[PDB]
Amino acid sequence: QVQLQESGPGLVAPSQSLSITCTVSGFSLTGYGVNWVRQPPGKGLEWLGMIWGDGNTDYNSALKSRLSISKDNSKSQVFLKMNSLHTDDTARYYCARERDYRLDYWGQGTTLTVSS
Amino acid sequence: KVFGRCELAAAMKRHGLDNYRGYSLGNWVCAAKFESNFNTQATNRNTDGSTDYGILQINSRWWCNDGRTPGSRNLCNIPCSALLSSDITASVNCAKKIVSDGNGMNAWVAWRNRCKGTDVQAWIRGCRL
Amino acid sequence: DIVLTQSPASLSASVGETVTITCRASGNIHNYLAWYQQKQGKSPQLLVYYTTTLADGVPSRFSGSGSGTQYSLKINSLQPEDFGSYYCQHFVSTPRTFGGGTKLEIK
Repeated sequence: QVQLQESGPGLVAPSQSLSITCTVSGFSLTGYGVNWVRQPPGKGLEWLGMIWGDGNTDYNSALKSRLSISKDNSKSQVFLKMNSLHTDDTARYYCARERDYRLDYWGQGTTLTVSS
Repeated sequence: KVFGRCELAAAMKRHGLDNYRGYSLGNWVCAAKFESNFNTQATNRNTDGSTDYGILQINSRWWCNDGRTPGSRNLCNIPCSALLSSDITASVNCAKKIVSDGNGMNAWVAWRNRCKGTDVQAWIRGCRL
Repeated sequence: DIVLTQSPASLSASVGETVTITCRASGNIHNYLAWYQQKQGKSPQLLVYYTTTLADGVPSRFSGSGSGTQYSLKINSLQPEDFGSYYCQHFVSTPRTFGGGTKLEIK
């Protein structure tokens, strides 16, 4: 059974650096990419970036300078790291599996709030 | 014959490989690159009396008959020499029989090890089709 | 970046009706477009990929169409479990982007 689960701090200040974990099971990270997507309260979905099966990463144009995605195939975990946190970063963050140009399985997401 | 990536892509699309069994077109072009390097006459002899033929390296023990491989199955019911042509029709028809479901491309080791998980769309971007 | 313009923002319909949601791309996306459905308090679920292919388990009342830059998702004979939000997303190179979404609510 394919499964993805996000884990985050829930609350952070502009001084802290955000770090979210996506733990997967049911498939190998070498054969599939993993995308990161967020959704602000009451808003739509926003694409953040992705890491391919081969380790290559691609990011949202307007957030590339603050984003960093990495993974550990042996631990079946993918990481999303953000810095220079703004209040606009408040949202639910999802990791999702990409299989041949479609996100077929999604995590339940984790809520993140950015304060002063 | 040695195909260019766009030329092979256009041909594979015409033969219905684009999204066949849910596999985007880039997968087929990527598999061809790593299996035969786009060479229609490519041939490779395996440890066993088997031999892989053509652009998609179809095995002579299970899919095509060359009349030399012990215990030939010939599930595609066609001569291996037919797969060594400038026309890929025969090769595609056979490949279509090989990929019976959404996991069928695992039939090609090169695809599983070097294409799956990568941006295979890169192989066809910018091509006219 | 390629931007997706999704419309309408909201739709009010009753069970049994047929609705259409559209997504227009600012550039040719060559059929690399998928649709997702999201229920209140749930994770998005894939409905259609590569413009017209239904994902596993998705009922046939859902159909996708399009080419070039104009794409549509049609829902025939809406059912109670069909209400929620819908989003389109393109997959031509990176970065990928999503449509603004459409809320489908009951009458």
